[PDB]
Amino acid sequence: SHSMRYFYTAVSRPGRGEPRFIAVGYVDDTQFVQFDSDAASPRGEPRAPWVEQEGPEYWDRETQKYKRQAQTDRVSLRNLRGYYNQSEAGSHTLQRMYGCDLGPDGRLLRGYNQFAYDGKDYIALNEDLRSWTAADKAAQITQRKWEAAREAEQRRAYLEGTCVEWLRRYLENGKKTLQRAEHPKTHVTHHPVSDHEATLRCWALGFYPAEITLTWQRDGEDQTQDTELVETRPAGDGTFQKWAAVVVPSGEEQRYTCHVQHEGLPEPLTLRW
Amino acid sequence: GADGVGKSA
Amino acid sequence: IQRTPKIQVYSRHPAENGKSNFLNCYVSGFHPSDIEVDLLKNGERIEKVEHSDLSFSKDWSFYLLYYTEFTPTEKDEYACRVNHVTLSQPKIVKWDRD
Repeated sequence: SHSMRYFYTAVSRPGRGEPRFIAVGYVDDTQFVQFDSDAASPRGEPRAPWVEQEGPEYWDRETQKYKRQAQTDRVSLRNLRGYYNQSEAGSHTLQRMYGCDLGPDGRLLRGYNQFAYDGKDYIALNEDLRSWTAADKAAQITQRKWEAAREAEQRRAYLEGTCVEWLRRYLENGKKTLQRAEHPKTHVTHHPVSDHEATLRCWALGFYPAEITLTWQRDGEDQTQDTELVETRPAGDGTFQKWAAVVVPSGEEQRYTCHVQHEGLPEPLTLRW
Repeated sequence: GADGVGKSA
Repeated sequence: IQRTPKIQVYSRHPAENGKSNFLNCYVSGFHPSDIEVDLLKNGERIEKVEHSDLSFSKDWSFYLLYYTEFTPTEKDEYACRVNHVTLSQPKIVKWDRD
């Protein structure tokens, strides 16, 4: 299963010019496009080789869409500040995430189109792609505005038609990076806490996609209460890293096992110091 | 390919 | 409203002395998005550092990768210095190869 997801960020900055609009687009965990309204000559920019060889008409159209979206978000930020009776001096953020999930059959599983204001849910398109859920009164104003405009019909058209077509085209053109799984290379490290304790750290390096599970077991039972788990992090090369760590008594290291689960692994993976 | 633009909030 | 960054400083590959690598500062789970990140070498700010494009997670919190070409040595210390509206003074996270 695969997804194409766009992430838009608009940020006001009173007294310091017009709001800045930023967009990034992803297929699964791989970014392919960026736009920044504050750049010298703002244009849609490739971030992946499988869209770099799209023609000039493609890139000109993306660029024009982002430019229009930035303008639209400027008006949205102003309207929202009014709905909430917020003061002129504050900086505010409007975020939009939209896209399409493809099921294992290659068919549309879920389209989504949802918004946040100041980091908090504002309005979202329901899974039926026909109706809206507003999170507060202010958002009810947008809901009636969009219901009157038949906005949802336009978003549905994109989500069921155009969104899937793009994603299927990218999956094919970028199959060498998009349709692959790099399994994690795994190792345990050992760090004396003292003379009586030591940290055991289980590492997963260089995997793709980002989804993974690391778990620490002792003689069989999971070590939920005592596991320190960092968030999965980008290596910088298109792969990801994660670690899981436990503090164990000195001399009892051998009783602990680290369990790694990932799409790319050929078999169950067990590690032990 | 991004969505085309609709109405302001 | 207002979430503190989580900060990890690490290399792209396991650090071996004298071979080229990349030093990373990943900042995640923060809001609002205005944030200052520097990479440091022996306390001094590194100049040509690059960063990823602002994106956010399912929970709307932002994340950014800052990174630079470097060659670790035995003698050099590295770190990441972050300021954000949720921090009362800049936070410095040392690079520890593990």
